[PDB]
This record gives sequence, structure tokens and C-alpha cells, in this order.
Amino acid sequence: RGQAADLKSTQAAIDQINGKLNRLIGKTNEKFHQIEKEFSEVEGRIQDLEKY
Amino acid sequence: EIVLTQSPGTLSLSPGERATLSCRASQSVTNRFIAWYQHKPGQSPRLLIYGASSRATGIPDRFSGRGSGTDFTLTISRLEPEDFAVYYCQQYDTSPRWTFGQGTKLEIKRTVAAPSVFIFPPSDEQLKSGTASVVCLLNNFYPREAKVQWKVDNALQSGNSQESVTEQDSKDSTYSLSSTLTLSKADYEKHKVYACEVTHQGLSSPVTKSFNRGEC
Amino acid sequence: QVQLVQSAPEVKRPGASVRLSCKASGYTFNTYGIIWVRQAPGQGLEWMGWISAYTGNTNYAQKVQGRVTMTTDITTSTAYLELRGLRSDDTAVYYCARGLLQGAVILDSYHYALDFWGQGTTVTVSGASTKGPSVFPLAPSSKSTSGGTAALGCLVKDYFPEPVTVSWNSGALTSGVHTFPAVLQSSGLYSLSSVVTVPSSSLGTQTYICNVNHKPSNTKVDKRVEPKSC
Amino acid sequence: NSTATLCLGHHAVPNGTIVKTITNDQIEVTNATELVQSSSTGEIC
Ligand SMILES: *[C@@H]1O[C@H](CO)[C@@H](O)[C@H](O)[C@H]1NC(C)=O
Repeated sequence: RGQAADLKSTQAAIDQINGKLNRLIGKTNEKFHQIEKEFSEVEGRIQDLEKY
Repeated sequence: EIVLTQSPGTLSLSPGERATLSCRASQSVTNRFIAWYQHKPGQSPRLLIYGASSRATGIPDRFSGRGSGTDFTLTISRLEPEDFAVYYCQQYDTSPRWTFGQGTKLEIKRTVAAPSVFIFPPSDEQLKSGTASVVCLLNNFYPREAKVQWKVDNALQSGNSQESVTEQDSKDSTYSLSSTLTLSKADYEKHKVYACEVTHQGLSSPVTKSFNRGEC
Repeated sequence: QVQLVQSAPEVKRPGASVRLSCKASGYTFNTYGIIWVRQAPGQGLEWMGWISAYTGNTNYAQKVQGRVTMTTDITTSTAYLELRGLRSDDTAVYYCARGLLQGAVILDSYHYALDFWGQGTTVTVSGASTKGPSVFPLAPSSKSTSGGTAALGCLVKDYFPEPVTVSWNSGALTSGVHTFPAVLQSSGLYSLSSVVTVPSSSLGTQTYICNVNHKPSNTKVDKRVEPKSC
Repeated sequence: NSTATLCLGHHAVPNGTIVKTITNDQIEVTNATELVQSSSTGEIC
């Protein structure tokens, strides 16, 4: 009895996984100035809209 | 392909100043790729910044990388003499492919210096061979921008000369240039006046060095 | 430590084939690929191709797809680049940096970049015959050439192929010595000029001789530099 | 003489566009159409 590994298939599947990972982790969304979600008081109308 | 364009192509900056190098991508690429490399003259290229902002092992913390999408920048602070080199920028295609950058040259250190101009007439032995070479030398001049025009009997000569320049001298950070005029022996004998004219930023008036054939 | 040792400098005739070797030490060879990038004279780095040690897969640049064949050898961690149909534009310095990790999933971008680089091998392709240099002196000019500065030099002309090593007075003179980069003449033979600045007074006192070595031709020529007198 | 052979194949083209499956950022295809309009005549109807 003996054991050996097929390198080509392993690396093909790993390459697919690598491309998937590259398409997810790398991206960065740049956003500077926004609305405020923390409200100190009760302001009625405008608070409800932006919270929604 | 994904062509990369490097902004400013040549940058001059005194030691101890921050420097910003720009790499502009034709198409948007994830920050995962687009690493930054250093090439020192006569030496194998080195990796400075891998990924987008990560610092490679053994790289001084003064080096920093940043950027997104089309625009990527490399920032160097507290510029030291080790840093002066050419810098390159590259990325990766899914099928392994690595488009590089044109090259930004960090020729730096200042103090405008006037060139010292000398002219060397052809030797007699070279004349025996049948080819004549006139050599005009510019020594210890900064900046590297200089213009040399060849004048034979007050006649401009184009296409019959070649030029060679040394790198930055470590001691004084100055350049040196050599212009060689190649002619046949008969053409050399046909004229009596030979001169090279040098125009430089340091020289307010262009400086011309000349010799007369058969007269030392 | 992780180290990459390349092959030796080579000279080839146009239309021939050249093989280049790259050897890896320290890191496990099968895990990372070997990527070849070249620098033509006065040109930026140019990618050529990628070979894997895990898989046999190869990817080549479009400009050299037909002419390039790349191979790998597990024993002992040696990558070979063969370029056929050599052309004058192929004169360049070829580097072999370590490539992508072909053994496992990849999250660090360190493996997605070239990190450890070899010294590089210079390949010069030209039809010129190997030729020893001819040394013609550049004489100190009359009128002292300047009040206190005297310039003298040696012209190294019609030599093929590089390199040449030039020393002045057997290494005694190391101050003010400038050796300009060679230029490729139209004839195809490289030419170079070396000059040095010495005090005007010392022209009589010291004899100045330039030493030129051309190992490929096995020719060494020493020429005395003196002011011409009439 | 005796014994023949039958092969089974798919078409291809010299010029094909590039598309992005989930796994591969670059995979070539025979013919494709864009889904985003990006050019305008500059006139109102
Ligand atoms: C391929 O098809 C595109 C789409 O019409 C066209 O623009 C291009 O010129 C064609 N040829 C090549 C070599 O891409």
C-alpha cells in the first residue's frame, strides 16, 4: 500500500477559491460625510425619516 | 491590457522632505494587487510595499503606501540617502500577468552647480586609423539638464555625435557628461575650427570651448 | 534564508537560442512559482512569463508567446527559461523573482507579489565578433586648461562585448575619476570614455597612465597620458 | 480499413468578449451583449 497526491486538481480548485476570495475581501467602499443616526433630543419629523 | 501610468516621471527633492509618487490605473483594480517596488542602479529590484498599504518585512516605516481604484500613491518621509532610486508599480491579472510601470526617477539633492567644460582633440594615432573622435567633457554640473551643440568652422553639425552621462556622484551629487563627435579623417582635415557650445542653467551666457586643427 | 541565485552572463548571435537558470534555496520550492521579468537598456521592467513548481502550467507574454519555453525541475529547485529566435531588442537584464503561492488559499497579498529577487543575468545578442579595445589618449589641454584644474582622460573605443574595467595608475588615483556608461555605436561596437581631474601643477610631477582590462577578449592595454608639446 | 472514429466538438471564434463568472474574473466567450447604456445622442425627443 502507498499514497500519493494529484497536485494539478488541488491547485485548480484552490485557484477558483482564491479568485472568489479576491473578489470579496479586496473591495473598499469610500464614504466621507453622511447623516447622523445618534439623536440627543426628540425632533419629530426629520428624525423619523433619517432613522428609517 | 491594464496599462499603468506613473506620475511625476522625474522628481527632485532635498534630503529630509516628504515625497509622493503617483500610479494611475487604466481600469479599476482591487487594493489586493498593485504593489510597489524599488530599483537601485546596478542592483536587483527590491519590494517595498505589497498589497496596497502593507509594509514588507525589513522595510523602514518611513515608507508608506495608500490608494484605491484608479489612483495609488507612495509616500516617503524623512528622505535619507538610501532612498534615492527608481520606483515601479505593478498589478496582477487572474491568469498570471504582471503589467509594470514606466518608472519614476527620484534624482534628488540640489545646489545648482556650473559645469566645467573641457575639449579634447583627436589623437594622431586615431587619425592614422582613419577615424577621428572629438570629445567635449562637462564635469561636476547640476542639474542634469544641459545642451551641447557642435560647431565645425562655425557650422552646426547634426546626427554625427553621441552623448553619455554618469549617475549621481555620491560625494557631491553632481553629474558629468561626455559628447563624442565621430568623423572621417578627410572630413577632419577639411576644416580647421572645432568647438563645442554648452548651455546650462548655471551658466547665464553659453560657454564655448574650441581648438584649431593642427595647432596646439 | 530565502535566496535566489541566477545563471551566468551570456553572449549570443542573432537567431540562436539561450537557456537561463534560476535556483531557489531555503523556502520549499514546490509552494511558490518563479516569475521572469526583464529590463532592456534604458527601459522599464517587462514581464515575460510565469512557471509553477506545483503545476506545470505556464503563461507567457503576448510579444514572446511563440518563442518562449519555460520549465521547472524539483531536483533541485531549478527553473529554466529558453528564448529562441533571439533579436537585437532581446538584449536585456533578466531577473527571476519568486511568485504566487501555489499550495493553499491566499489571503495575504505578500504571495500575490514578487518578493525575493535574483541578481539577474545580462544577455547581449549581436552579430559582432568579439573584439579587444583600442585606447587613444585624451591629452591635457594647453593654457593649463584652467587656472588650477587639469583634465586628462582615455578613450576606450571599438570593443565588444561589455564589460571593461578601467583603473588609473594601478588604483593609486581614486579621486575625481569618472567612467561614463558605454554607448552602442552604429558599427555595433561599444565605446566608452574615462576622465579624471588633477591639479595643474602636478602635470609635470606625476605620470598618469590608464589601465584597461577586457576579459572576453583577454586583452589588457595600458596607455600613458601626457600633455602634447610642440 | 475496419474501425472508424467519431468525434464530438463545440464551436469557437477568433474574436470573443470577456465575462466574469463568480470564480474567474476573466473568462472568454463567443458573443455577448452589454446591459448598461452609456452613450446619449444629446437631444430630447
Ligand atoms: C473584436 O470585436 C470587437 C467588438 O466589435 C471590435 O471592437 C474589435 O475591433 C474586434 N477585433 C479585435 C482584434 O478585438
